[PDB]
Parts: sequence; structure tokens; C-alpha cells
Amino acid sequence: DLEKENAHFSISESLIAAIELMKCNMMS
Amino acid sequence: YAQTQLDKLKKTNVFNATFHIWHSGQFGTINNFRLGRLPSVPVEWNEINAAWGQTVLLLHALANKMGLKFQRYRLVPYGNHSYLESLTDKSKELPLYCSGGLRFFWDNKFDHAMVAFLDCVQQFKEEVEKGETRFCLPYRMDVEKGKIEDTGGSGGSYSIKTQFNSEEQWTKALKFMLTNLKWGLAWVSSQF
Amino acid sequence: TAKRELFLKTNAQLTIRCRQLLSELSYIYPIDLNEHKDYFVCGVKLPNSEDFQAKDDGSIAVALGYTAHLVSMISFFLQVPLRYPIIHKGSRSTIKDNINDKLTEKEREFPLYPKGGEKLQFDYGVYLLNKNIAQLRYQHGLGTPDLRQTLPNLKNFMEHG
Amino acid sequence: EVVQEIQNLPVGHHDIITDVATFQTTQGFIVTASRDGIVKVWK
Amino acid sequence: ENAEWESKPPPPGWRPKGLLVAHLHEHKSAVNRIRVSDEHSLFATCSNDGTVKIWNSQKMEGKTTTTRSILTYSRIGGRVKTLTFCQGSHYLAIASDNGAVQLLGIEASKL
Repeated sequence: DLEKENAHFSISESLIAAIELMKCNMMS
Repeated sequence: YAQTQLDKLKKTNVFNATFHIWHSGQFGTINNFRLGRLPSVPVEWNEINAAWGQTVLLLHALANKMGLKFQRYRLVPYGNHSYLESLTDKSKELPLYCSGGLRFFWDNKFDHAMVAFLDCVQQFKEEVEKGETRFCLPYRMDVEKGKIEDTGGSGGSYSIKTQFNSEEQWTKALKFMLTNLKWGLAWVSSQF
Repeated sequence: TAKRELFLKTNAQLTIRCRQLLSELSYIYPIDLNEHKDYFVCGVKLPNSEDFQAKDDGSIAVALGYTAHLVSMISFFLQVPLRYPIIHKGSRSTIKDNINDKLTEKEREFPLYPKGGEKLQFDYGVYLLNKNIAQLRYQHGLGTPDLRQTLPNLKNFMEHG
Repeated sequence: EVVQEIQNLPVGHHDIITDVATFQTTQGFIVTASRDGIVKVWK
Repeated sequence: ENAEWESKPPPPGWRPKGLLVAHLHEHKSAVNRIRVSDEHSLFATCSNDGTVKIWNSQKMEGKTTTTRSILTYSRIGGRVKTLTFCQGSHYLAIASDNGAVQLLGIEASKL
């Protein structure tokens, strides 16, 4: 389950980055 | 250079950059502090105290940002001695810090403190899910017993209290809780 | 000429974002004030350097740890290196000194908190922290009439930027 | 003798360096300046 | 025969580790020359913004006081593009892009 948890972490960070990029673009 | 710096900054979440949550392979990490304790990898109590004092601050900041006031407990982020003073009755002291030299018969205070923090995180999850059911946290929690169900796998349950529990299960439970906090942070930042 | 104008345009947005995300760091760390003119970080005091004496130690240590983390995060966001880098640990933070030539390798780390016997070393550590705060305050163009006042200077810097 | 070179918060300058001096008072320091106005006195 | 190649500052930076002690950032467009005159304990830098800033060799450490220029001069105009301290004499020289060369007496004798 270690690989699954690592995939969870990677997906969460990718989603956070995408969400913040969208927020900044909407700000622009 | 300016374009590179801008592209980096535009994705730098404030909470994520300040209290960075990540994995070490077996230890859940906050700001490069090891929130765990294993025989093959020892962890001095000072590092655990720092990890608790930083997790408390992160959850306190998120709670104040969301405006939530936890029903039954109050979070006091003291530097390296943070504790939850029971809101319903300000007599019981619940420290999220242990001084070593464990006397389990008398050190139930730390176990109660961790259980109360799990309760607060459960309330946070309840608020997050009720606000939007489309978003679901990766792990499940039960507060009547202080456990985290491994909904991300075989479904084995783990205890957050060190007493009556092994070190490995304790570390895995805290790792699950940190993952819960990271996903909750993502959702909270997205909603605003 | 065209490319230079475009570069200035980009730098404007860069600094805008810098201040944007420096404004959110106050949601985590508050600097407060009361009528008696004491100052509180997260509700715990941090008097000026001389006023440390004859008071509780845990509160001072906790406040200094919060201040150390706050300064480190400000420097990180601004990309401004510090001459006495910090190693955040909480109530037990420390500040280095790699410049002074009159110390051994081990003696170059000082405590940003009260400690048993190491009174002078603790005072020197607080002095180094004040110097770091003054450095950050000076990079932007602000003065520093007195370096013994830890928090007021930091709050003034935050208000300015 | 051709001495070739082959490969296997950053404090370095971010633009073209235009000079390198070395003044000494007690312990020799090195001075530099890039094409954006910065100056850095190494040790 | 008596003159030596050795410049004002002999080499005590035998091995620079890469450590930094100061980040003087005051110029605006482009620095393009540096001189050092240890006889007076000073060093200078010009640029294209029309300024020739003089610093202090003992204040660079910035161990106690802040690090800032001791003097400035921006009346030559154009784009100051070279300079040289005058050995055995207490003055400096600069040459602008206007096609002008001028001395600048430094009041180091008085402190």
C-alpha cells in the first residue's frame, strides 16, 4: 500500500497546483 | 529568470509551503519533521513534540480560516508543549507532548490528547464533506474508539493511541491522518 | 527596447504575487499589541532584549521560535538570503554565525531561547536575530533606530510590505 | 598546455559578471558585479 | 627594477570557499568596472546610470553596521565606462561616454 499512498500524495499535490494555477488565472 | 520565478510562485500554496506534508517512505513528515517512532528508525521525543506542535498550528490555522469552532475542545498552539484544554470543562489537561520515561499507567493524558485531536479532525472532515459531497477524503475515521480505517486498501484498522498498540500501527495511523489533513487542506484552499 | 519593456511588465506581476502571498502569512502568525505596549505573537509575549530579565522563560522561547520561523518564511518568499541562517525547531530554534573569525566550528551555533548556563550565548543569539530582522528591514529601504525592539520592527516591516 | 574543463537559495549572480577584484584588509575578500548592478563581497 | 607587479592588496584569499558577506545593491543599469586602492582603504564601481559610487574597505564586513556607500558622484553624465585610482595620490579618475575625462579628489586625508 506504500506505492498507493505515494500515488495519493502525488495526485494531491498535482491537484493543489492545478487549483492554485486556476485561482491565479481567474485573478488575472 | 523572471518568467521562471513567476511560474514557480504562481503555484506556491501558502499553507502547503509553510507546513509541507509529505512522506518519507514510512514516516509522515511535516516541515521535514518525522511524526513517528520505529525500532529500526528511532525518533527522539523532541522531534515528536515538534511535529505535534506544528500539526496543531496547521489545523488551528485551517479552523480559523474556515471559521469553524470545534464543538467540544479548544486548540492551544503552544510552541513545543501544545495541548487541548477541554472546552466543555476546563479542568482536564490534555498535552500533545510527552517527556519520555513513559509510565503508561499515569500517561493516559497523551493518549487522550491524540484521541481528542482525532475527534477534531473528524469534525473537520464532517464539515468538509457536508459542504460538498462531491469531494471525499481518502481515509475514513471512527472517533468512538480512536481508529482509522484503511479504506485505501485491505481495510485494516489502526489505533492512534500508543498504549495497547504497536509502534508500527501507530506510525501508520498518523500517516493516514496526515494524508487526511493534506487532502482537506487542498479542498479548503480550493473552496475559497 | 521592446524586450526590456516586456521584462519590466513581467517583474511587476512577480512582485504583485510576492506581496499577495506575504499577506496570507498573517493568517497563520499574528503580531498583536495592547495598551501597556507589550507585544504578542500567537498570544505569547516577546519583550525587547533588555526586558527579558526577571520573567518566565517558556513564553520567551516560544515567541522567539515563532519569530524565527516567520523571518525564515519571509526570506524564503522574497528570495532574500540571510547572513545568519536559521534552523527552525519550535521553542528550541537556533541561529548560526559563519562570519565571525574568533570562534571554533562548534561555537558558531547559538540558542534563540533561555538555556541553563548559556546566558551570554543566548543573548548573542537574540542579537543575531535582531540583526537579521534589521537586514530584512534595510533591504527594502526602512531604517532601524533601535535594534533591541524585536517585534515592533518586524510588525513595521510587515505593515510596509 | 590546454587545461580543458568537462562536466560529469542560490547566492550566485543571475546575470553576466563584468569584473572580479580582490581587496584585503585582514582576510582577503573578493568583489564582483553583474550587469544588473548587484555587488557581492565574498570571503 | 624597484617597482613590483603586486597590486595594492597582496593575495590572502588563497582559497575562497564561496561564502558571502555583503549584498550591496544600489546601482540600477550595469556595473562595468571595479578598482581597489588599499592605500586609502577604499574601492569604487561605476555603471551606465551615470554614477560612480565609493565604498569603504573596512565597512564591507558589515559585521556590526549596515553596508552602504560612503560617497556618490553623478555630475559627469553620459555613461561612466571606466575609472582608475591614482597611485600615490588622493584622487580618482573617470571617463564618460560624453567623451569627457575628469579627476575627482577624494577627501580621505580628512576624516
